[PDB]
Amino acid sequence: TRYVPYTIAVNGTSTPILSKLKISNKQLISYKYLNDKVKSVLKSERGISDLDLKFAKQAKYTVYFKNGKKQVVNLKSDIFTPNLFSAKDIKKIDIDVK
Amino acid sequence: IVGGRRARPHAWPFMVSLQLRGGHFCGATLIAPNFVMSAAHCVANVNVRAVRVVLGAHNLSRREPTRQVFAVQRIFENGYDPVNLLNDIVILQLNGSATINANVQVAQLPAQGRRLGNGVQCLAMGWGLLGRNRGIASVLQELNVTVVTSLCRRSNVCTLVRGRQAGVCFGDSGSPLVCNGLIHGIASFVRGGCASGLYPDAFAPVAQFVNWIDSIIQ
Ligand SMILES: *[C@@H]1O[C@H](CO[C@@H]2O[C@@H](C)[C@@H](O)[C@@H](O)[C@@H]2O)[C@@H](O[C@@H]2O[C@H](CO)[C@@H](O)[C@H](O)[C@H]2NC(C)=O)[C@H](O)[C@H]1NC(C)=O
Ligand SMILES: *[C@@H]1O[C@H](CO[C@@H]2O[C@@H](C)[C@@H](O)[C@@H](O)[C@@H]2O)[C@@H](O[C@@H]2O[C@H](CO)[C@@H](O)[C@H](O)[C@H]2NC(C)=O)[C@H](O)[C@H]1NC(C)=O
Repeated sequence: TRYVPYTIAVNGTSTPILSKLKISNKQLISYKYLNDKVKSVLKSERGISDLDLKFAKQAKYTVYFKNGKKQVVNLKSDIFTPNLFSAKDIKKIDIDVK
Repeated sequence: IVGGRRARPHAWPFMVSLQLRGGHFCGATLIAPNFVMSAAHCVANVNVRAVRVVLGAHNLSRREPTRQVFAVQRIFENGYDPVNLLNDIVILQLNGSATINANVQVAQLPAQGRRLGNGVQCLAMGWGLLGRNRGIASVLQELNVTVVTSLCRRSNVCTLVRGRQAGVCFGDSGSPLVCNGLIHGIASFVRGGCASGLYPDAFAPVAQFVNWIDSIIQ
């Protein structure tokens, strides 16, 4: 198991705590898997459900990889690239909903 | 690949597995003894040095003596646009030349600009998930698909298995679409999740890049 740092910003507002989400390193993961993990903390920590995201103006997260690369994922999109990647390469995840 | 069948061993000897330390993550196609072709989104965020290029594989769970393994020396792209998923193609130059034999062969590509019409019968393939909630395949999978022009866009080749929840899935990115014995597609994105039975799979249109591909590999 791997604990990935994440931050949540809702309507521009971010909080000062340090939080981590549990991600499996047992196999390579997809962005569909990561979406489910991101949506899990939006629901538990902010009361923002899957259907709430359908009505949000913007809902995204950015995966920062340890090599300095980044990927922006739109949580309102049902289009996925069918690739796998290692959870161990993730530096942090910045979650942003408006 | 969801809803497909096992390929016969080494039936598609141009088929390539791209691997990290954690194993298979994307497919590719051998297009010259020292070059493979994949999707640009597969390697956009990975370290080139972490990629192992595995040729001649069939069952990823076996130690197959047929295999030849290479590193990546550098990559070539042509206008990949991550926001619009346009030009989702990359060429990876290998640190050597594969030895061509029964199990490792170079694919054949179409002519520049060739377009496939609605209804052309093709074959998709790859080691991606066997189902939406399943693990990656051990044995290379293949799937009969049909080219569709509805629910597509001109920037892609789109394919569908009519009436069935079947299609490419995670780990199939970068894998070839074979039509009439030629590589017309590189697996690029799905819509509505894998194997929706509602929306076609989108492939990067290889025939639009043939002129470019030829200039890199010469
Ligand atoms: C071309 O590269 C291969 C592969 O190198 C391995 O995979 C790379 C991604 C990287 O992780 C390397 O550090 C790995 O070694 C070379 O094959 C390796 O060669 C070394 C030395 O002979 C050997 O000890 C390893 O076991 C080999 N690994 C495999 C998987 O075969 C190959 O030698 C390189 N060829 C040339 C001409 O440089
Ligand atoms: C399912 O697909 C196979 C293979 O499709 C052909 O080969 C692919 C590599 C690609 O080039 C496709 O565009 C081709 O259509 C079909 O197998 C062929 O079947 C015909 C008729 O029986 C036979 O003459 C060929 O030799 C077969 N080719 C191979 C490579 O085996 C198969 O018929 C398809 N089945 C259905 C129901 O569509």
